[PDB]
Amino acid sequence: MIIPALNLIDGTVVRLHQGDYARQRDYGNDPLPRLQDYAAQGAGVLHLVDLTGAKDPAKRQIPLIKTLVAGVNVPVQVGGGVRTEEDVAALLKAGVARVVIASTAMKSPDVVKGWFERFGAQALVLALDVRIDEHGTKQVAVSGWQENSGVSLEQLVETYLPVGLKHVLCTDISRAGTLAGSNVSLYEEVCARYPQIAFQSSGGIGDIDDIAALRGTGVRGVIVGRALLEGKFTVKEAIQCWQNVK
Ligand SMILES: NC(=O)c1ncn([C@@H]2O[C@H](COP(=O)(O)O)[C@@H](O)[C@H]2O)c1/N=C/N[C@@H]1O[C@H](COP(=O)(O)O)[C@@H](O)[C@H]1O
Repeated sequence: MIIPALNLIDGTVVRLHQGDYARQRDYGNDPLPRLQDYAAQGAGVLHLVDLTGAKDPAKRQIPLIKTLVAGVNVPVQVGGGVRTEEDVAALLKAGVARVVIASTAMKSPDVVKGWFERFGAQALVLALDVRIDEHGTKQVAVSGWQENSGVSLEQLVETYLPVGLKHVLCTDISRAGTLAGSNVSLYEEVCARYPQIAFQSSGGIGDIDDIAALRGTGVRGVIVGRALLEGKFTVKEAIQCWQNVK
């Protein structure tokens, strides 16, 4: 499924080049109508990142997120700055379908295993956003991608598989926000290694052909952010492409 994404800094829709907070482009302070148009084009799930919160969990945009989730009638997943079990509970209570977590899942595995026990694996998406080095190590980034964690994608997948891990969002950070194309080889590999996980591809989609290029990877979701903000194609066109390649 196509998963349109919005990223938010202090109420403003933005695109960050490779997630670099010093490299923003602005797309207005009206995310709700934007999402509603996505949903009207047929979007089945929507993705929101609270970039203000990912950088400083003290400054999460909790009121805005609540308004956006309540303002559409399709499932919304939300990430950025979640740190506690109470954070997760509050998002789910406000109608969020799935809570997307990266930092704390790397930093405090015993704690997050407890979250899996309380909320169930259907309610949690593990974000494993990676900088892939020259040797091929898929190093997971945390703290709004500002920190390189020293831990691989695969180590973290194996950490949570025994407590029922089912949803993983995997961004190739080098592609994020660049329109350069998504990392097809990355998803081919990880999807095959972990057929029991529903992977969401993320970062780099630049045109309809880039979506089509993912058809054989086995990913269950295709996140698209920048290309939709720039109008490279419509959500309806993206959905048509994915329906068809499947
Ligand atoms: N610096 C960052 O940009 C960043 N930092 C954290 N995140 C997300 O925050 C959440 C993790 O937050 P913590 O739990 O670590 O606080 C996860 O959702 C991470 O992906 C970040 N993700 C931002 N944007 C994503 O980048 C991709 C861009 O796609 P494109 O436009 O089509 O090219 C899409 O998946 C966008 O949603």
